[PDB]
Amino acid sequence: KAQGRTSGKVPIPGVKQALEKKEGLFRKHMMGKRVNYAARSVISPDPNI
Amino acid sequence: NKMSPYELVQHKEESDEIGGYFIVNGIEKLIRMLIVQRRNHPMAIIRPSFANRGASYSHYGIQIRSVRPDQTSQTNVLHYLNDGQVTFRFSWRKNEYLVPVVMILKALCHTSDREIFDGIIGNDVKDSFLTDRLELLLRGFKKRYPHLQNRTQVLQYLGDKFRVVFQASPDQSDLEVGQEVLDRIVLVHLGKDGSQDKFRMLLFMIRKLYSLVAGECSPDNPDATQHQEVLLGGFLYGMILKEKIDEYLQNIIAQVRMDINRGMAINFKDKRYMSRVLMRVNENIGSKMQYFLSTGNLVSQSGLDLQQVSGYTVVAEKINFYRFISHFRMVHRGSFFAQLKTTTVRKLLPESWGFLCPVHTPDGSPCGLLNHFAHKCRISTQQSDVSRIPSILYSLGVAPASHTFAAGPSLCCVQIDGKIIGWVSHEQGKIIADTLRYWKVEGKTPGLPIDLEIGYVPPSTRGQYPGLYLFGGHSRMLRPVRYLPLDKEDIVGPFEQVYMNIAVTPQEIQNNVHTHVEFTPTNILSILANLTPFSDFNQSPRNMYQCQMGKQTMGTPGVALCHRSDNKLYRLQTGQTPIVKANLYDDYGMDNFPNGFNAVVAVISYTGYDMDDAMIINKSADERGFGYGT
Amino acid sequence: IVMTASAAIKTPQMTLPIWNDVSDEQADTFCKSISKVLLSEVIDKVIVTETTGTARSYVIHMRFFDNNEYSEEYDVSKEELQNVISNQFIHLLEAAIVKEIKKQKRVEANNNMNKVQRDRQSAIISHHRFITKYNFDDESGKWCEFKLELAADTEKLLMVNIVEEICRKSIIRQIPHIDRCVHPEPENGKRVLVTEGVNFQAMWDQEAFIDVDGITSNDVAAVLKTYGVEAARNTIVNEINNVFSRYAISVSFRHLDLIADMMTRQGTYLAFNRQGMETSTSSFMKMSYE
Amino acid sequence: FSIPDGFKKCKHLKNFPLNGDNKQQQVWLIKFPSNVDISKLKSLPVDFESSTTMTIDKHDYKIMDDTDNMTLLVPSESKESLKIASTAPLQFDKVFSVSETAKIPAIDYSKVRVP
Amino acid sequence: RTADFRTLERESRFINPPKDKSAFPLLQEAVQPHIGSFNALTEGPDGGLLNLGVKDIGEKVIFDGKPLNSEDEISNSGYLGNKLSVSVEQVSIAKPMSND
Amino acid sequence: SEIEIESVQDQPSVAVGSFFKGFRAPSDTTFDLYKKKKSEKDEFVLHGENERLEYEGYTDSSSQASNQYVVGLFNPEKKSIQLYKAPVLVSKVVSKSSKNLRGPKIKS
Amino acid sequence: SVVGSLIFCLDCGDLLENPNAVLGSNVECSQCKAIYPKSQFSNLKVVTTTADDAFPSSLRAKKSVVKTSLKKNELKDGATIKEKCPQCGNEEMNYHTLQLRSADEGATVFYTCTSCGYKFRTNN
Amino acid sequence: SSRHGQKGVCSRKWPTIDMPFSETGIQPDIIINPHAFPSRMTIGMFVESLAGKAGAL
Amino acid sequence: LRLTAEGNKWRTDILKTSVDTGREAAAEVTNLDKDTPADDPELLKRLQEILRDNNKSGILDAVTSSKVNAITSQVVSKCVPDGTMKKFPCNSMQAMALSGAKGSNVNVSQIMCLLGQQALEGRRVPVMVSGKTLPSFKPYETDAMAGGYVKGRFYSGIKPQEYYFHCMAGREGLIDTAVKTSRSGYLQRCLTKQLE
Amino acid sequence: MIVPVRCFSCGKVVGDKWESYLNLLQEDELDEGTALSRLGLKRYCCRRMILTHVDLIEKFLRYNPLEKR
Repeated sequence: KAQGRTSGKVPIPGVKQALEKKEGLFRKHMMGKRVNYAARSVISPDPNI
Repeated sequence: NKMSPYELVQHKEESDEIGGYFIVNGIEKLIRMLIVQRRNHPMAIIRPSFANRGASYSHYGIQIRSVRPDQTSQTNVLHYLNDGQVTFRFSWRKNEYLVPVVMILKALCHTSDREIFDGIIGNDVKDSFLTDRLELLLRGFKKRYPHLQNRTQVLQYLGDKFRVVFQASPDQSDLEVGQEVLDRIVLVHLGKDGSQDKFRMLLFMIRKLYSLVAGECSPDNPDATQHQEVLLGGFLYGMILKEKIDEYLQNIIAQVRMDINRGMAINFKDKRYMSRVLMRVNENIGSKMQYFLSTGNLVSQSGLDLQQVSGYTVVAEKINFYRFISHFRMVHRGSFFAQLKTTTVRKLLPESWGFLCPVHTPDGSPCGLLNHFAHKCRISTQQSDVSRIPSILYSLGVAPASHTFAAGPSLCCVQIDGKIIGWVSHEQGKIIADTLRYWKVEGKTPGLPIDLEIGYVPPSTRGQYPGLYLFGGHSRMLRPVRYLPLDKEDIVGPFEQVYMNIAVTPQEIQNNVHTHVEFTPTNILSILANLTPFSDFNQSPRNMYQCQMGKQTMGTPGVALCHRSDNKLYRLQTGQTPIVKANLYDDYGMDNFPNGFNAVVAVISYTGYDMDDAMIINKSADERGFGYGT
Repeated sequence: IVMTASAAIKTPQMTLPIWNDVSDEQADTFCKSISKVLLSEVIDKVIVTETTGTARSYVIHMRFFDNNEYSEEYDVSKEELQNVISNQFIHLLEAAIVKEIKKQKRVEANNNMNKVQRDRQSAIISHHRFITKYNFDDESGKWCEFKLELAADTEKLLMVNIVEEICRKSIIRQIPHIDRCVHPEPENGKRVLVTEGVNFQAMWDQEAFIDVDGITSNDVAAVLKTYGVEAARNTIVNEINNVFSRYAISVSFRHLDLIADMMTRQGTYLAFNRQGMETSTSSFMKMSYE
Repeated sequence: FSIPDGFKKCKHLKNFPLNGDNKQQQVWLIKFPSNVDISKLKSLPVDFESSTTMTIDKHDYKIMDDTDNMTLLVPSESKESLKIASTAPLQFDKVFSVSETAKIPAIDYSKVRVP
Repeated sequence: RTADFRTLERESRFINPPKDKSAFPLLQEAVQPHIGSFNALTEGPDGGLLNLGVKDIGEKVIFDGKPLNSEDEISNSGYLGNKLSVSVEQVSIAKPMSND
Repeated sequence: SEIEIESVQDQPSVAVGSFFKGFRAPSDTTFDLYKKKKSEKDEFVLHGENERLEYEGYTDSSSQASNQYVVGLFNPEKKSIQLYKAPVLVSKVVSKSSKNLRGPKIKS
Repeated sequence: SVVGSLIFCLDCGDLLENPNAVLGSNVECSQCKAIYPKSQFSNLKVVTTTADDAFPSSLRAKKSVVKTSLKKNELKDGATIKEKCPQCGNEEMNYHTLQLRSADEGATVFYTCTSCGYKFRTNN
Repeated sequence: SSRHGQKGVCSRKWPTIDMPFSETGIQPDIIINPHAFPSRMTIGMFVESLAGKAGAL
Repeated sequence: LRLTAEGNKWRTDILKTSVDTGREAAAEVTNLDKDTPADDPELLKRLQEILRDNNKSGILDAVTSSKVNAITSQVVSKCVPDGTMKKFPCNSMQAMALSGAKGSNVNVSQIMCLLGQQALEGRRVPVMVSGKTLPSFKPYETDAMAGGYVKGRFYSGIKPQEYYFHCMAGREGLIDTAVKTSRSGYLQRCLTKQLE
Repeated sequence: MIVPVRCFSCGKVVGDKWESYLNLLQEDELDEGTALSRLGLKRYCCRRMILTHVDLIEKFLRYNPLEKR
């Protein structure tokens, strides 16, 4: 909304831009989260399990 | 520079130290090569982005990329409007200036209206398509600009409107500024005081524009490896250095004017006022050149000819030696094209036979765009002597262009390096182009260099615009073949190659068709695509994926490693030479840098721990040091 | 289909089942009575002889094809060429000669006509701006002829490149919103005609040829507009299935019935987008989407 | 005027015997390289048509006829010594052209195509 | 076919690096578009591309805002002052040394 | 099918002009055939005038050192030509009444 | 000198104005002066035929020498490759492969019958 | 990886005790699955295999 | 991977019957007939017209790719199950493709018999302005091999001309993967939230 | 680098046959086939360890940072 300095790369995105993006708040920290008690690793084949 | 492999060892280098790169703050960087348009040759191109510019702009237009002798480029585009108006487009200081042609045609020399007529209508007087377009170009000037009766008055007008952005001083008159606009912008490969040659070429570019809108000519493909060259890494470094000293001479001038907008003290004959300015002028050019090699970002107040301002430089990598030597053969189409939605620039084409490798291109997103040069593909760095060629074409059947006035697709416009020199018939042009090649490879002619390419384009129905284009400049891709009479070596470029018959093996030479044969069929592959054993037995994506996987092996980067402090290196301990290997494995000296190790490999399903990718290493072989590295 | 729910499909079509008595020979005659014919498509050449003196004159001569070629390929009689060239074409050509004049201030020959051909010309001289002469081949339809005169005040004009653009704009006979009708190969015995463009109101008057109770488009916004919301629901499940069955992929109809019942839940054709989400209750589903 | 030095004016010329006849003197125009000297030759044996080949000093030529705008110029009388040769513009009559040729060798298809 | 591995030629080259032109000459030719192109900046005809380039961007001229107070004429108005024509007629790259 | 040559004059007998097509030059006025002198080299300069048409000419810097054009004089009952080394003069035609030029700047 | 609708000057080669578009019986050259007020020059006929790509049509395509259209069912594209049909009874079946992966997997074949036309795909 | 695009992960280090041996007494260093080859079509690996064996002999 | 000495002789005879096929489909599309010779100056006029038009060139490519693929499937129908050396209860390449273990019989036939037509953008090999498809070939060469037909196989190797055409079809399958890394990401996301 | 101590596949000690093999090829002027068979190498797993060895330690020892020049 604000023009201000109009030199480009506007700082302090403000409390709307903290909510609206692919990241925002509402898709990076509510609809998807990071979890405890989890692991990840490369998988390898086995016919004996 | 000129230093033995013994003395490269005594100065802490690898014995076959490769060179060809820069060291910038420890990081070991080089300049990517770019694929750009061929210099000094007009290209009849249709483009849908020409009607973007607004009203009555058609999809047609000639484009020439003219370079100066200091390898600095200036592109002129010659549009065709649907109203019969024909314009002229150029750039200056990131800004784009549209002008009529017959203000630029009439400022070059003293022109009548038959000289502009006969330049475009040599014969084809009775071609009613073409003489009607011409008086929307001769009446449309004389109606729109009715006060321009000679050359030294149209220079007044063209120097009046172009005074601010050309940044002239108030002592320069109107025609002195208007002569700069013709010296610095239109067709700059013909030099300054080359206006008699700049006039014949603009006539050639108007009729080629008119022969494209008549449908008589196929539109030249800018993405097809014959109408394009290679902007080298060192020539790009000198284009930006000329611009950096140009900002330097203007930052002196801007610093003097900040002293007369205050009025401190001025004597320009004084020794100590000169030193007083240059204390304050930033004269550290060499860190601005280091900033180019540090990030690749092209900063330019003018703006160069190129179409992007980022990613010109890359880091030379020593993850092995095959990754390192393949940076120096890598060429790139442009970063403008990886953003595109259409994947036709990525297509493998027959005009790259011998000049780009069909296999060696990276899998993924730069596929088709980041392809590598072939084996024996060389690039013209200096230009050869073209002073003696016009005196030889005159000894042959060429009629000189100063007193011929015979334009058209019905005749063969003989050019050298974009200078139109004369006119022949199409029957006589094929004989001139064949004797120039025979005189060339037999080195008894004093002035025909063997890297001169002889691009004869025979006439056809609605094909390419014909001609006898000869080239000798810089930045040209070249490769060797064998010329079948006299059996000598001939040097052939990609513009020649489209109309020449070049057999692959000597067992396929057929009577009265092939005039050339390849030396070896292996001269069309890369270096790394030619080390793959028995590659004519694999499927083609498996040869292409080897060129990706072969760069990423841990092998030997070098042997001077205790005198290096790179960020990370990968070194396999016990390499071996291969039993099964190509002959080029020895010529490129790959024994110095072993990539891998021989292994007893049993093609068997035995364990059950291996499907489609997975493999079984032997445990005791591993304990005995198999494939160990650090 | 699923996203954006467009009323402007790129290639809307219509599938027309033909009866039993109408053969493939009579269906090909029927496709030629629907597919549009431009006046461009019946011209062999246009010769424009420009002369000056007296008033700049402009003699436009049109070579058509043979009468037994364009009245076989296109089903356009030479009594239909007359009613397009005289009535429609010259008003379009004289609209563009004037419109250029605004920008401008900023073989064989035949004669000896009879009374029918004379007083037809007399109606055209009185009904156009700069015409003064006209003829037509009323024997064979191989040629037309009319001789415009403009003022001497006007300069050189590319008359051919105006005629090339107006001949490519003048329709001869177009049934509206339909460009072309084709006779494809009958799969599963279905003798159909496929029609590039949707107009159900036009194809209802062809009931001697077309089974009007079984015509089916792919434009769902048109089938919704004409045949209700339940027919639009059927058009969705057969146009998603045609996408998957073309790549030999099978999905169940239980999944395709559930999508067409979610799009047509308001009696309309709602997309899966931000705008079709507006008719929904939960605000956090809207906030968390976009 | 006032063109710089080097540019010397020529007060007298030689004579070109044309009268503007009517038999008539066929005026020609022929083209030669700097390899050949016309004074060191004496003959231009040319056929009725372009199917010609001369050999001077082991350099083979071919004398093309391209007869089917370059204006002739004759001495006025003696004073300024240039006027356009014309009866009322004017054209030449038979325009030949000599061009240097070279015998390209045929490919030796018994030695260059090895099985 | 017979394509030998050079096991007595390798060891005689690993121990003794050559004191003449390098073996493996095709490896020098693979960087000739880079090394040769940087060489054209300061070598070749017309003194290299850099000295040939500094005379295409030749002069940068300004004048004064101060007058001479000359004869009170149109020559007084036709006088801008005195004029720099600051130019660069030579650029030279020095091989890298060290200063202390 | 053979033709002998009587004379070849080094001295400038005849000239040749490359004017534009349809050039007339009414018969009242003559030309001036000059010559460039730098001790060995031969470059012709042309000039001529009347009340309107002032019109000079000059040779070419490429073709005259290489491609020589010769003017011949035949009659088929003679079986003979004589020749003259006749230069080809590239020429332009200016008018006196169109040599105006405006002020050197914007002047305002 | 008249070239079609263009008449050029006779001694300086400038372009004369359109003699019907000048004011009342007065033309002249403007480089030199070539006065012709009574407009000697006649009708200036330029006949211009359109180029035969200006009207693309299926009837012009039939006026070509080469074949510009394949027929309705007279190109069957090699209908005899042995493949065990899934549905009813066919031995022979057309195939078509296309590459999808990033040079780390091969390709996979499509299958369309010649007796029942059942579109089909096989993993291996 | 080999020089033919037959890359793959090391799925298991496998002891010589239960890895197949020959008439000559050679446990192979690397077992590759034969089910790699029908779709990859690296027959340059099938001729590198019998030409390296001839060259080592 | 090997055929027997009789089954190797079979495909040598059948591939010998493809030397006329490139002209027979050329002589058809031009609407000539009765086997005009290949260098006939009136055929070369007609082939040049086909090249300058994008529609007419696909008609030449669709007639010729339907005739050389007849010769392709005649070799495979004669040689793959029956003209081999080792057979199915010992042949692993056939057993891996019949069982559906890995690969198909298209892969077995390219190893053992021939690769076939290398089709590009649903057409044949692209061709220069000059009529040529490679600098090795004659301009407007009516041949199957000049249009990109491979009579070589992966068992005996492929020639340098047809090694170059097979690299063209290898790259158009990789630029499609370059434009296929996420096509349907926002379609599935927007379905899964209305129907959530 | 230096010749491996043991063969990778069989386990024969092979590290004592590199300076022997280079003198068999230099002074006896044998081919590589007989010189491997004289050294008691007769399994092709064990042949290639001496046959196909690069010995890059001779190129690494040229860079001694402890000795002057």
